[PDB]
Amino acid sequence: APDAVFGDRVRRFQEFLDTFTSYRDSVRSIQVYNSNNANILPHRIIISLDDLREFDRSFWSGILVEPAYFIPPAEKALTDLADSMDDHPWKLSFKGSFGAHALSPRTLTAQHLNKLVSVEGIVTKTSLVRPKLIRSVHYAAKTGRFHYRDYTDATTTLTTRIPTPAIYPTEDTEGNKLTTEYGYSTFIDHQRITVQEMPEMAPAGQLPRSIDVILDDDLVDKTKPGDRVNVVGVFKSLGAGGMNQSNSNTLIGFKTLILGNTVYPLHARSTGVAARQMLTDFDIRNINKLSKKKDIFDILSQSLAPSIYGHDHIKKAILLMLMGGVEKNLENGSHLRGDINILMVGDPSTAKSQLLRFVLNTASLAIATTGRGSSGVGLTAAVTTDRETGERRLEAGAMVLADRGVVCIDEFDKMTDVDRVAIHEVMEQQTVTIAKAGIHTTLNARCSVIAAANPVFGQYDVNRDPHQNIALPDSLLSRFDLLFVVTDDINEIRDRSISEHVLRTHRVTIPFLRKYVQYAKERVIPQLTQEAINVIVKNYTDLRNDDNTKKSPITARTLETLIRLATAHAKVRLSKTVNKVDAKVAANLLRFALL
Amino acid sequence: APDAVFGDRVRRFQEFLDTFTSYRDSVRSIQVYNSNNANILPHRIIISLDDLREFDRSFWSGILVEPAYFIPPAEKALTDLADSMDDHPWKLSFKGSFGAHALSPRTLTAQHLNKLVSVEGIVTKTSLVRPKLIRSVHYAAKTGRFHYRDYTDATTTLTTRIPTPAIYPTEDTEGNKLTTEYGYSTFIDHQRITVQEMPEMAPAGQLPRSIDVILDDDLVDKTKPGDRVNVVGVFKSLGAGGMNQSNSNTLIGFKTLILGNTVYPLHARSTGVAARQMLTDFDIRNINKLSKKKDIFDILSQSLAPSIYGHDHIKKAILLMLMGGVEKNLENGSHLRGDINILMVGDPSTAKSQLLRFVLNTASLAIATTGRGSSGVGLTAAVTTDRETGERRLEAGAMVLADRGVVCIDEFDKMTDVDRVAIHEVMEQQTVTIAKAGIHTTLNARCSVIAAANPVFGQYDVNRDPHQNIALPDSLLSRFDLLFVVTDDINEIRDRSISEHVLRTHRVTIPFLRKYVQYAKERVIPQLTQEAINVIVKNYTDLRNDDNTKKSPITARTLETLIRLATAHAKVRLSKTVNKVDAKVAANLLRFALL
Amino acid sequence: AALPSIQLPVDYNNLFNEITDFLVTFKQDKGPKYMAMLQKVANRELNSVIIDLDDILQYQNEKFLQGTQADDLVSAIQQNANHFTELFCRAIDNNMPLPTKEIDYKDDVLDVILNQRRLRNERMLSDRTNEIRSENLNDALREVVEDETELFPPNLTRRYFLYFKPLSQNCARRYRKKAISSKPLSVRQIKGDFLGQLITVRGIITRVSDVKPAVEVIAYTCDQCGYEVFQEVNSRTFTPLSECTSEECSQNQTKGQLFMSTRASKFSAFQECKIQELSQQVPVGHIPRSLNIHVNGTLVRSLSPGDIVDVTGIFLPAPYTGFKALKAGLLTETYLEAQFVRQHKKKFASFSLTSDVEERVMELITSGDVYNRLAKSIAPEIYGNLDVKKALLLLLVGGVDKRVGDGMKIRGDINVCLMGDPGVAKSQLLKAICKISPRGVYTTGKGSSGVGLTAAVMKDPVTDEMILEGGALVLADNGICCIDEFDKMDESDRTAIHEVMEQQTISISKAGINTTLNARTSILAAANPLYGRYNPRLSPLDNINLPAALLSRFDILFLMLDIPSRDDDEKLAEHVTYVHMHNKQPDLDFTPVEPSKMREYIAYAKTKRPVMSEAVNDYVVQAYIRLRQDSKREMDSKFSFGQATPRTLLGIIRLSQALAKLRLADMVDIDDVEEALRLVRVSKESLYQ
DNA sequence: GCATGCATGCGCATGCATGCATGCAGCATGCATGCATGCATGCGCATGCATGC
Ligand SMILES: Nc1ncnc2c1ncn2[C@@H]1O[C@H](COP(=O)(O)OP(=O)(O)O)[C@@H](O)[C@H]1O
Ligand SMILES: Nc1ncnc2c1ncn2[C@@H]1O[C@H](COP(=O)(O)OP(=O)(O)O)[C@@H](O)[C@H]1O
Ligand SMILES: Nc1ncnc2c1ncn2[C@@H]1O[C@H](COP(=O)(O)OP(=O)(O)O)[C@@H](O)[C@H]1O
Ligand SMILES: [Mg+2]
Ligand SMILES: [Mg+2]
Ligand SMILES: [Mg+2]
Ligand SMILES: [Zn+2]
Repeated sequence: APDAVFGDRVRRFQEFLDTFTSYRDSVRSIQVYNSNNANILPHRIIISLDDLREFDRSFWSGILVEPAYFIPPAEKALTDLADSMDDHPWKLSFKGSFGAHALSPRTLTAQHLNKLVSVEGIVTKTSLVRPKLIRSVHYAAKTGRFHYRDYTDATTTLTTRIPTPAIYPTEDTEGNKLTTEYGYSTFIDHQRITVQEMPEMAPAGQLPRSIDVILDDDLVDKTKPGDRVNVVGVFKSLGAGGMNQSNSNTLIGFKTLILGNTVYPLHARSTGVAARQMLTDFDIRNINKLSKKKDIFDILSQSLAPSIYGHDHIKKAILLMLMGGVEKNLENGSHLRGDINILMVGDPSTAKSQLLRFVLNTASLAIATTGRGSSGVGLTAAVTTDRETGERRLEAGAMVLADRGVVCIDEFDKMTDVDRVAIHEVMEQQTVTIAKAGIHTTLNARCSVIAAANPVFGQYDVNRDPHQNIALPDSLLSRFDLLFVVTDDINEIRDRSISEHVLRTHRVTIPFLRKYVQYAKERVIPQLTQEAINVIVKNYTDLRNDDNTKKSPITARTLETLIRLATAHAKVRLSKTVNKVDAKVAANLLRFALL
Repeated sequence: APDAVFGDRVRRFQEFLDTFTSYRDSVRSIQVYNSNNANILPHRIIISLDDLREFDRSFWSGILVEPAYFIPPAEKALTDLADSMDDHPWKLSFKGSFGAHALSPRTLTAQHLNKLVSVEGIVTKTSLVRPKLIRSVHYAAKTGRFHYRDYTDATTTLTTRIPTPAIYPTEDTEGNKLTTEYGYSTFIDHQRITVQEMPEMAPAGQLPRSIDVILDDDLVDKTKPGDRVNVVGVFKSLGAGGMNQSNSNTLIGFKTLILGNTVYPLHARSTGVAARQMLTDFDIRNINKLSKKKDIFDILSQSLAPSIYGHDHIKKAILLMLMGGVEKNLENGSHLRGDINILMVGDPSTAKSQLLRFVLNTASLAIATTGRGSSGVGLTAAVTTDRETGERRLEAGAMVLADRGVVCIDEFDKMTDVDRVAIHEVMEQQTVTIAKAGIHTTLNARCSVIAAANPVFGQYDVNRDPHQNIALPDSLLSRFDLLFVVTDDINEIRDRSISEHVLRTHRVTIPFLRKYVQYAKERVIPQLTQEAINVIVKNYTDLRNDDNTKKSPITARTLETLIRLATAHAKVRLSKTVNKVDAKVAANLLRFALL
Repeated sequence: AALPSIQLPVDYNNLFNEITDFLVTFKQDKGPKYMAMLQKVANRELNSVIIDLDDILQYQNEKFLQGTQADDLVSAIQQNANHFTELFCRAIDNNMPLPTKEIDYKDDVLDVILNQRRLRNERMLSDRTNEIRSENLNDALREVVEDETELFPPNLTRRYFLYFKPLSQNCARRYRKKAISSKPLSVRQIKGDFLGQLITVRGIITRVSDVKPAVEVIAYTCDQCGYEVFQEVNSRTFTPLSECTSEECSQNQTKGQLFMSTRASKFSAFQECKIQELSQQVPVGHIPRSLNIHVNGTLVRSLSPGDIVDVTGIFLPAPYTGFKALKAGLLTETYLEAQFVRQHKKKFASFSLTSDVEERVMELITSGDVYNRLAKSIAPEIYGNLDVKKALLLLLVGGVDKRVGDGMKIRGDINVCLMGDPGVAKSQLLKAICKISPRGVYTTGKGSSGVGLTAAVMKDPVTDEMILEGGALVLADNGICCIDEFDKMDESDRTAIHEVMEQQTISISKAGINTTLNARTSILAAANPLYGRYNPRLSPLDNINLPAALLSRFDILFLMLDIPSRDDDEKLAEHVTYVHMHNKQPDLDFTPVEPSKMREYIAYAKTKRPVMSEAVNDYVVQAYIRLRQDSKREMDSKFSFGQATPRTLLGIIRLSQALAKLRLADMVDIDDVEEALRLVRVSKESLYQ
């Protein structure tokens, strides 16, 4: 029956929604889109706990400490507002500062039960999305009428209710037989996941802690295992902890879990989640203005890792790798690569690792690896596992996670043949093939690679040809688009200058650079032009028919590399077509790298 | 949940109420009356089964044979129409022809269960009107909140429902104590009665059959024991006939009773229920026109019992008795009688019993009795009884039921002193006094009396004075307003005339006479006038100071009788004041009776 | 959720504040009325508090007329009376002043115990405060002191009862309100919707139960821990406790056995009464119904059988008590809880002089001619019969009882018999007298017989004891018994009236009863000659049926005959016809006095006790000698209803005393005896026409 | 080129969570019956009344 407190809380939340007007127009926009586009959007809105606190502190604390009494009124108020303002029920999600209610699975104790919490962790295992039966519909042959029934369980609402275990109807009230209508029944999705403490925050040498989460309807497939997730939900207890009946066992307690209502994936270094930013009109105006200056490439290249001295060409190459080219697919089904790869060989104090870590820190999706750190299955994802459902399947590895991203390899020359043969396929076909007992599949691994290695004799020697100093298979070298050789030669003036630069350090910004690269990579797709065609033809002919000794061989991969660099420079320019200037820049850079 | 067939039936009955336009205006009238006057009228109306049959035979049969599925829809439709038309739930009653579904307690069998029935019978015993608890309200001291709870049982709904035996609350949900609010709770009345087959129809020498009935709310006190009643309701079965549990006993069957929804009292001869007719505008016009003629008294007098010959003065006296006088009550609390009393003594073939039976048949409320048929308590209601509740009280007798009516007594002289002394008080003070063990009360007995008696010597003798011929107490003879003596003397011409009249018989209407009497007795109350005062004074003085031998003595009762007769004649005239003509008619009739 | 909540337009804190302000502020048109009442209560000169709603209405209107807001406490109390009792009790307890008189050996044990309890309360409070301060761990100190200590609740320290009384029609009419609580109703009209309200019922009592103790709180004492345990009870039955519930025994492993202590308990004086409908309220052709009333506290013994009263009360329900098989849902039984009683006719015993009565009585006596003025005022619509009206008035006033010592007694009441021809308004006069009397009973011949008179043995429902229920004679004790159709009574009844009119008592010796009843009542009888009209050709004693001794024992005997006379018949006819044409008497030079003032004057007169002296004694003895000498000759000629006897002298004495009392004098005078002899002589005038 | 040592995959034993039945014993509960209680019933006696003589 109606309740006075319930009505008062409903009216108070209605006043809150009246004073704050953003959510009203958000709901109107959702309905407008769903009407116009018939894809359909769900009925859910996000509210600000900070605004709630500023408006009504008592109501704020009520939601925070006793959600079971304060949320359903708000949901009803939102539903009423939507149904009034239009020409399913709606749902709420919470953002803002949770204060002492932001915890981790280790610091989550019984004193938080029945309270709204926000946990952070790493998803360890997801469950299979199964439908749940809500309403059943039946048809009677003898009478030509349709009957129906409804079902519910304990986890569908916050407040406890008296169980009503209705049975599945097979007969009519009079004894007639019934026929089920699968097409007219109603089903809802359902999933369960587990969250664990992050590995970079849990104490070392101690076993981890974990907590279960239940998701329903439209929050059912928002994450994958191995992800960093922040979940805001209601910590709840269910059933009776062996109290009912004798149940002599006293070891077990009360089952607990979180009826999650908000899930957010978080980005982190060497993690499978791509970082994305929201672009404002101010950002777009600034980027578009900056596009028109001639030395844009120079300023952008210099912006990277300003703490390091020189290496201007290497910085340019890294920027080109970050921007990337374009990949082509033909109606036949053939695939043409569009990524770039970089290898650095140098003297043992040339900031190779510093640049590599900078790329790891700045790239939107990058994964870091060392020579012998990961071996065998860890790179190709060729591991096979199984659940208790009995089926075996695969769980992704380094390069598989690195799809559409970057892979940093440090101490490259320490690898082995068994995995260099594997990485050949990744660099060229951009694909991984697995054939084990009961598994025969093919996984996309479109990623770029940057690697560093040391010369055989400790220091690069000019008295010997490049082969004796590098000592890597020519087939492998052919796959790397760019190779650089860097040596430190003692010189009074250079040493002086590097000294002042380093002392200065020991006593365009990166976020804007990231926004720039995101927009450029997402929006612009240039095409080839006859001018560039001719320039690249001439340059490739000359390189293939010159006698100079080069640091790397020459194949058609070099021509494709010219194409990719020209396209990437055009992408930097944000022009819709490649140009003679871009072709010349690519040719100059490759010539410098080879000579 | 909503039901398609339920909605369809609601729509159909809505169409019925739309096509018939009397019930809508009736509901409007009820609501208008209640709003204007705030006494309150109940939310109920009556429907015509004949109209239902003419409109939709299917719905007609549905209501007649399966009320449990067809009535609640109609009730909901009526409630919806009322709530729509207005600027509690409403209820329905049935009138019309029930065909085979009009039964009696003897002919009511199990094959009629769950079907709407109409039974006729005599009420044998009612129950004490008790309140029933519906909604309870409570107050919490520690919090200042008002809580409530609802209750229900099996008899408040036609369709079976799953029991929900909610307990009476004494604590709050948190453990606080609770206080009850009797003024804010809600209670409903409830009565139970028993109906039995009439004695004019039951088999003789055979025990009778009876059936229970339950009444609720506004139908709770519409009858008393001894009435002839017609009840229309639903014949239902309740509980389980010992089926549940073992219940080795098999003799008992299913409890049954009627959820009465319409009750009607019926008038019958020698019964305590008065007869009343509805007056139409045509009736009023005709009666008012007739009143204006000069011989109206003669016409009405001749209308009575036209099959009998002569006795014009007796017919006039009977009419005056029917119309009656006026009774006066003083501020001191004194009471002055206003009834009339008639006695006839005559030869044993003068149609005395015929006139007695005619007045029995035509009077609105009359009770018939013979000399020795009723004796002792049977006349004064001096019997005492008691239920199982422990309380003793009285049950009415002949004269007590005859209140505001007429009592016919045949073979008057056969009575005894034990009850002549009792009837003295009824005829003069018009009250009955009882004083038994634990009872001391007084019952109003304002009734009029007509009686007939025989002479002592078989035939009236003219050679002796009236004392020897009548031989009844002078005090008793004083109480009778009019006394007539009738003798049959042989005469050739009179015998001839009566012969033709009787042979004619052997080979204004009463209903209109009844309507006339009802209107006259209800509407007009005349007042005394100085002319009549003077005429009555003169006539009473003359009678008291005349020496002629009379059949009866002279007291102030004669003066009061003169006043009463004058007032009754004015009532017949439909005038607001007594007049000289009425006074002279009264005096002339009294003189004829006495001489 | 289960047990939802609802919102109502009622706030109790505002009402409680208003109650406090009203109790401390009200002034009638001296200090506050209720504060003075509370001072008396504390000083132990009162036991009951009466809250009148006219005062509350006046307070509310006074607050309104000068602007400030006030709530409708009147409507709130009217609709939910049962809840405001506790509010008022607490408001009063918060303000009760201290006693100004010490407690002595002549005080009630109840007050002694209450004082001891209050002092003990103060002792624990002070001890706890001292102990807590000693620890060195003032509002906080006080609060912890109350929190950590046990006390005797206020209900076990109260000593007074509280009652409400309804809103007067006059006050409601003057203030333009509708006094619901003071609209009389019959048991017929009281339905379920009236439950929980304060209502007024008009009815006639029929049965009252004896006063018995009803327990409200039982008290036990634990010898182990020395605690006192109090158990509430509000049901028709309860269960006694067995083991202690105090804190010490609760925590300990060995618990003590409770015992019962009657003196410490909380008892209430309880009666139950049955009220019945009046004749004029019953619809046509129906039987009157009844209703149940409960009386608690100091309001007991205020109702007696035969009283026509207006009772104010709260209407409350009670659990069902009929057969199970006829139960359909939550059926309930109802009763009324009494708060105020108003009699329709004030008893003489309750008389007390006062300004209001004094002014009316002095006005009447100043008007003069009290004797005839009152005599003509009995049944003023009946013509003539002045002498019998005077005799009836003297019967109403009564004589003087005399206590002669040695266990003997002389009656002081007057007995009257009217014997007359049919149609002379004897029954009218009988009914008028029975109505005017404050305890008048009316009876007619065969209607009442046997146990109808005297009493019968029955079993009380309320209590489980046998009792005797009285008849008309016992119901009319200290009053008038009017008998119609006297000569038609049975021999046993005639013997009953014989013995009553002889020595004011009734002796019964039958199976299961051997006792005597007190019947201090006067007799007014009516009778009719044996042959209808009186026959002058036969002797008076053969013209009547009743025994000559029974006739003789009457103080006054009147003979009323109907002799036609063309002159007086005109006057009688004019009188009667005028009475019918109007509803009032014809005389304009005389204004009748209403029954209320008549009862007032008679009650005042009954307080006197005149005495007799030597000159009047000599006159009386001479008159008695003459009368006794004369009567013997008349009796010899068989022309007298009876010979003169000492009862005649006693009747003359009683009539003289009654006339003196009516004159309101301590001294008797010769004129009184003159009038008495005139009356006793004219008693038989019609026999000499 | 040639010999060793490490990783790596294959194969073999075994423990261990789920899920079910069956004989058994324990514990709430219906059921036989033991009863007081309050009530109505008929069952004769005393007798007031009406009748015949
Ligand atoms: N060109 C440079 N400018 C500034 N600092 C440098 C440069 N080259 C080397 N360093 C410094 O020398 C250190 C080299 O560390 P590391 O990167 O591990 O060496 P390498 O990359 O040669 O293995 C870094 O801490 C860096 O600060
Ligand atoms: N005045 C009359 N006119 C016509 N028929 C009469 C008259 N008087 C008597 N009778 C007939 O004689 C019969 C008398 O029957 P009843 O009334 O029992 O006799 P009574 O009333 O004299 O004891 C009736 O059936 C009636 O038809
Ligand atoms: N003196 C009188 N004045 C007025 N009315 C009278 C008088 N005597 C008799 N009556 C009328 O006559 C009727 C007599 O009835 P009741 O009181 O029973 O006397 P009784 O028993 O002598 O007949 C009454 O209704 C009364 O109104
Ligand atoms: Mg390094
Ligand atoms: Mg007859
Ligand atoms: Mg009389
Ligand atoms: Zn104890």
